[PDB]
Amino acid sequence: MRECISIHVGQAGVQIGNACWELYCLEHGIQPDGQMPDSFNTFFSETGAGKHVPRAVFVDLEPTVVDEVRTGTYRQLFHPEQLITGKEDAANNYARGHYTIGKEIVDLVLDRIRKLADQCTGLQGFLIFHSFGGGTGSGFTSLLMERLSVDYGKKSKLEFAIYPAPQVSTAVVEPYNSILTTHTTLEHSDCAFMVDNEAIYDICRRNLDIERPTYTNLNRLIGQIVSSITASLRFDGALNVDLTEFQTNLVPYPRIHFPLVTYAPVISAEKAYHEQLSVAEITNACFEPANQMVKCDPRHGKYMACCMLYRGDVVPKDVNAAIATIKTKRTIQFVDWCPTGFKVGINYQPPTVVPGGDLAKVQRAVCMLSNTTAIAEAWARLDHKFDLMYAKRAFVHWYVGEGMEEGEFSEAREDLAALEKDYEEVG
Amino acid sequence: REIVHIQAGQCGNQIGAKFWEIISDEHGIDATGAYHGDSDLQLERINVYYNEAKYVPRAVLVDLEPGTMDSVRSGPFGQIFRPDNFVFGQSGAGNNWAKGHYTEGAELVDSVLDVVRKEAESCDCLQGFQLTHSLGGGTGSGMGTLLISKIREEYPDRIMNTYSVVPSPKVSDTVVEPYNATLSVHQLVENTDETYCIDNEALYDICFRTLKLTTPTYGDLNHLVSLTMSGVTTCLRFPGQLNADLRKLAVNMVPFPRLHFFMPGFAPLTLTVPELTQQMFDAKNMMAACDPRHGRYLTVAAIFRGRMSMKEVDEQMLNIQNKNSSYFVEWIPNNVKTAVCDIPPRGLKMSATFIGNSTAIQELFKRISEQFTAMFRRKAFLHWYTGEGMDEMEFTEAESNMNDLVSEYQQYQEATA
Ligand SMILES: Nc1nc2c(ncn2[C@@H]2O[C@H](COP(=O)(O)OP(=O)(O)OP(=O)(O)O)[C@@H](O)[C@H]2O)c(=O)[nH]1
Ligand SMILES: Nc1nc2c(ncn2[C@@H]2O[C@H](COP(=O)(O)OP(=O)(O)OP(=O)(O)O)[C@@H](O)[C@H]2O)c(=O)[nH]1
Ligand SMILES: [Mg+2]
Repeated sequence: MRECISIHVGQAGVQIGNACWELYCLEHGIQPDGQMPDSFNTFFSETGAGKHVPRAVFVDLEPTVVDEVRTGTYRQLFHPEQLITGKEDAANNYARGHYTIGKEIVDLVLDRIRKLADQCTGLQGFLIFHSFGGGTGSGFTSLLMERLSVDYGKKSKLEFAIYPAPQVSTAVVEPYNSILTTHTTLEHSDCAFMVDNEAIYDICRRNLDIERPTYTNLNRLIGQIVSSITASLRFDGALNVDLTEFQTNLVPYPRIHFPLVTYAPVISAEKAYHEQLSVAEITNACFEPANQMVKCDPRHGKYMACCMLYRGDVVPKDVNAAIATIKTKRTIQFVDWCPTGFKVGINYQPPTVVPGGDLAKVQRAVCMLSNTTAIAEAWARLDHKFDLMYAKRAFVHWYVGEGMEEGEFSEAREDLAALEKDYEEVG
Repeated sequence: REIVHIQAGQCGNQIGAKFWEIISDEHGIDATGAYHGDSDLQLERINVYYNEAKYVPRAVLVDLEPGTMDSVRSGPFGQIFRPDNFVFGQSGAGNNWAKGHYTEGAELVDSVLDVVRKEAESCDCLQGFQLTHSLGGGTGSGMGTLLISKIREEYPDRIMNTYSVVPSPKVSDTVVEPYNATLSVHQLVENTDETYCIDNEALYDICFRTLKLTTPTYGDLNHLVSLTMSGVTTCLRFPGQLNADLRKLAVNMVPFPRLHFFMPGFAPLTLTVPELTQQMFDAKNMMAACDPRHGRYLTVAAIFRGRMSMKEVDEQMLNIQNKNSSYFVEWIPNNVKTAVCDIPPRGLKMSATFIGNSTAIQELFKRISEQFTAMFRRKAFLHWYTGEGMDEMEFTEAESNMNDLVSEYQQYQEATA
């Protein structure tokens, strides 16, 4: 029919996946054991016993977080052969994850996806969750991308990558792995939803008033945005029906496949007495730079495409009024040769949050996917850090001692340098 | 995952025994090996340094001089160690590197390597080894280097952490040691991935200038060394995200291989957070004798222990990085890493630990360099080694490599973006 596979790599990917699948089950009413008391069948496969199991592959080169999954309250929801561990990790090194450690485990991983796919008939592709600062989350993600493209060349693929941020950063070599994984992955992906940890951290500090947001809050919010993105795939919507329609509507050119994602509104649970924010107010909040998942200035860049995804008790006429109000502005600058409209898909299922988190349920909400040239600067900062290290050949021996050639770094840098040019080319 | 502890020589055995006693007190394991603490956090990562069968340390104890058996067996933790793991020779080395490296180390090295093999094959996954030894003597230094070389050629893919103490005249005032120190630093540069360069001069200075003591014996010095060892391994022993294991620690802290010598620091010395943050960077709190403001740090790991607010420590670490931004190299973005753990060390409520790869360490080697220049150019005690299967060429090449290391540290100190 229409089926999707979820792939989770590394610690960040696995924890985001925990949050996302927990929220999916809470939204669809699936009990933690998997027994449901179907348009959503795209993300869950049912068995003879009525047991709905996710099509999720939890991958890690070290077993700590996967074991955390196996001892959690969702232990019986996932199948034991769908969760893959290892005895040695990459130690924050893209070279170890991609070249050394990844060889011993990629075959088993691909076999597991093969068994998952033989239960599928209408696969559109994979939704890969991973990060940029990790050795596993970059190296094995890249190798899996390459092997899947070799194996599923017709099929589509998406990322939900995590942009490194200093406050929660763990390694000093994060720009190295980010540049390496981007250079190798740019060819085998259709649409990447980068998320900046500094943006989420700031939202939790400001909107949610959390003094020290730990990883739990970050993954909960990221699950909210990811679920809001995939609702069209899971709730039988009128737009973005399959994974190909994403890249058709948001990625008009091969290289530039990096949309900017915005979620509104964000209200702390302790502010439960909040009055319901109107459609106009949240529509305005969409374009406020203080509520974006990647830190950049869309005001200072030129758009390429844009789409709205509403949720809740939302009436189309008020949506059209808000769109008309926003359109007659000088702050929105599309290019001079492309459809200067908003592909507005409207959903009516109410927004629902995790019972227990610091977010409060809001009767209506909205997400905004805008492919623009602003996010370009979000790349440049990374390159800056890269330019500060490879010039002195700092830390390069750790990579070269695990099966990587030194000049590759330069190539990778050059690639994103070229990427940057494309951003000014369209702008 | 597991770490196979190794200690050699009198100093190595003493500091290792102190390390084991302190971490056993922290982890709630009694002197008989059983657990009697009252936290879940203590057992989350207890397999790293212990074996369950009661908990048994994963240690091998080596000393050519055979008396130190009973001393080790007379400590508060003398019966927990595996009796086979004691690998002691018959005769002492007499503070000669060549004696412990060519004529008498070469006999007991086989048995100690076999014991190491037996300990390593019992682990599902191994991070690496930690050698607590001494660079001034002839048993710790020469034997330590020989075992490091043998293990590195036998386990090419294991991280070889070590702890080394550089001797000072203010502690012993013996004259032959700098030859052993130079010959050992040669192997440490060549065949090691990270090193916590402890200085006896620094410990004497802290004990005298600060603690207001006559600073006798090895009790207080080993107490301070034990505290620092507990602080530095706090991240590996307890659950956390910064430097979860030895390889992640080395990747985080060591750029430019052969430049992996670290300046430890601990506080308080035996109370609000801001004074902890100010003191832990201060020159009065370095176990390697130098001024950290005389050099530029390349990498820094700061570990806080106790109950404290995270926002305050983050603010103060940001403030320190901002104020002293002259001393932090600008070509390593975000080179200061920060970890906070809940369990304080035994007897202390609020504690701070610092590990810094800094260029200031260069002046330490220069110091040792001059001491070597004070004797090698005078042909002092040369035949003591030439009669033991040693050649002057090794002395010359060790001097050259140490001088090249000094030059490297100076070059990376002077470099700019
Ligand atoms: N959203 C989110 N990001 C995280 C989380 N944990 C870590 N990160 C980010 O991920 C980065 C590290 O990447 P990881 O994927 O965790 O690295 P890894 O999977 O352990 O790969 P190896 O280190 O080689 O084992 C860190 O710098 C964090 O910024 C999390 O729980 N949620
Ligand atoms: N701080 C401190 N230093 C020590 C201790 N034990 C030995 N040392 C130092 O070690 C030096 C003596 O040489 P060692 O390295 O101990 O040699 P050894 O371990 O006794 O073995 P041999 O070389 O055979 O004598 C002295 O200068 C001391 O400063 C100790 O317990 N604490
Ligand atoms: Mg990991």
